Amino acid sequence: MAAIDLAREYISRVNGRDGSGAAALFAQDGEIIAPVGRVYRGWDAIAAFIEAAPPATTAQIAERTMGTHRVVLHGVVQTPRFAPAQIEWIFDVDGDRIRRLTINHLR
Amino acid sequence: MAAIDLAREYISRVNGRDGSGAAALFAQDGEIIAPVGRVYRGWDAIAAFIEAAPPATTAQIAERTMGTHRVVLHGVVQTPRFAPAQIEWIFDVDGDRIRRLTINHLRD
Amino acid sequence: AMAAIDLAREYISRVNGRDGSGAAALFAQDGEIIAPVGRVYRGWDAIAAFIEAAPPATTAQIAERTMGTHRVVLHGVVQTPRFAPAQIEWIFDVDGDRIRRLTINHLRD
Amino acid sequence: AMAAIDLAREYISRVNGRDGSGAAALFAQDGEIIAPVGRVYRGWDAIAAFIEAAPPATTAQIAERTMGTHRVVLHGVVQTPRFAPAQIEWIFDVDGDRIRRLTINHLRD
Ligand SMILES: [Cl-]
Ligand SMILES: [Cl-]
Ligand SMILES: [Cl-]
Ligand SMILES: [Cl-]
Repeated sequence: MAAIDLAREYISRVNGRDGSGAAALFAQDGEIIAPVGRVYRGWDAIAAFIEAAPPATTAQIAERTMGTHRVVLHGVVQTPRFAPAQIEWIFDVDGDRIRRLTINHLR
Repeated sequence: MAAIDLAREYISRVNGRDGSGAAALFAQDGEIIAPVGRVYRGWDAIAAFIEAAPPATTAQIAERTMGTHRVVLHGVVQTPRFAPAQIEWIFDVDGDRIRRLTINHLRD
Repeated sequence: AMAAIDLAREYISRVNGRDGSGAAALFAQDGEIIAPVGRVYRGWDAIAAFIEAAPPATTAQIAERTMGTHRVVLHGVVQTPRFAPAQIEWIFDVDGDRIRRLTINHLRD
Repeated sequence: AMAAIDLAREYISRVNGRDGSGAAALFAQDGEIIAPVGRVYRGWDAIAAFIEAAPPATTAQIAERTMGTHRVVLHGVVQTPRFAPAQIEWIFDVDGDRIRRLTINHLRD
């Protein structure tokens, strides 16, 4: 699974509200930064983030950066409480797993 | 405006993404202390801190302490994508204005 | 015309000098700092305010982890008069000889 | 048996003595040090870790600004090798003969 394939499968997992399935894409010492300043390190914390964050339905996913080791996706997240939000997912990949995902809310 | 009213109006104005209006609740040398050890002193600096916030709603407010000069609110900040955050706002109030607001993130 | 590594090193030098304006001048007009917790300071005045809000601190033991034409990662130690040393990562995205975005991640102690 | 002001004075004395275990033993088991705001040391192990990692720098002219049965505010000047003298504020929340929370603020000129 290439970096772009991991990024796409992560988005698929989150759309299914499948925290454990998303966590299995990360290295054991992988982490989600969401947002900057709030870090979820390791499989348990990553699955807990997905489970605690609102139920996500993504749309209009665009691949902004794509390489063997880094992928940037931009997309729109629809949620029960807010206007559609432009979200940026920055994936750092090594060894066929995600080492770090940083999630920015674009203004 | 009593301290509890200033605290409630601050939450209302941040929910409106109104940096200028939130800042006018503070004394001219009032300050916000926020992560990590950042001190925003004065109306311009407080408005900048407020305007840097993610789009969010701040609700489920519990009034933990209330007095003439100190108010503590607990609440939940929700955002489109991130997990709900438990927040504590500690308002030090003197003479109809906020002198210091300390913002503590609480355990999830 | 400063290269990305030059902008990154100068940013650190300006922050050690408490110099919010000089640090802001390293950014594009619509450049930004993303800092805890999800705070985005966009534009020169906001960046200046963020920098001025820092406590007296010195930023040293810089290791240049990544350097290229358009992206720089620095790791460093921030020391203060009373608080514990903090391990910090600065990620600079650079375009057209200015910083488009600086992301500031706290690392494990 | 120790009053709130006694807890605060003993905390400063144990930190000045570089005794992180002894300072932690003044706190509730789920007590915390916030130092600075946004950086939280929860529980005795983390509190000992803060004390051991923070500068040994010493509080000299400690002033007792606020005291009561459940809250104490101390102000003092800490002098460190590489900074100007720094005005520091220690805010102790006390319940049941133990420190529930200590917040450490670096006061700005
Ligand atoms: Cl996500
Ligand atoms: Cl706020
Ligand atoms: Cl910085
Ligand atoms: Cl201390």
